[PDB]
Amino acid sequence: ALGYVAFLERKTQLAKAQSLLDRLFVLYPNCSIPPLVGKARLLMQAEDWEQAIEVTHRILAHDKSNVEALALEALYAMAKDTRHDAAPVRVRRLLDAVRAKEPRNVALLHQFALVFSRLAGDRLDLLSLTTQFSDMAYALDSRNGDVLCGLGYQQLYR
Repeated sequence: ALGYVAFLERKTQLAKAQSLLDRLFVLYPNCSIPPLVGKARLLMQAEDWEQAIEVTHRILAHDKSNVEALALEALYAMAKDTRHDAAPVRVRRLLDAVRAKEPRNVALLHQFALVFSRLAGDRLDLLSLTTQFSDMAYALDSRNGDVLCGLGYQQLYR
């Protein structure tokens, strides 16, 4: 159904797309992550970010230790919430989870390093944390020159 979800999300037939989502995590709450993040995916695609973080908190209820839940929350601290300044501690919570969740992935983590730092900006408390994101990207590989590029982009913002 996710292919049909992707089919309807591309077509922006979100009335039938979201109905497919709502009959996905209700019928399949055991899987939880694919449809509920998928609803949280669609909600911010329909720009319903205030709903998406509430879904994320519901996802956090099922499992707080999900990086995708902690990324969505840290995304909402950057997307819509005008209550930032606690965010460096909030993204640190996400920063701890990414330390243990992917100690194998070079390609995803390099993009994860440059993306989530570019969310933050010139906030040095964020910049101190988000550079450590590029540290693990540097930890797994450095011969791929994009790794020092994203870290250098942080050093560009440093």
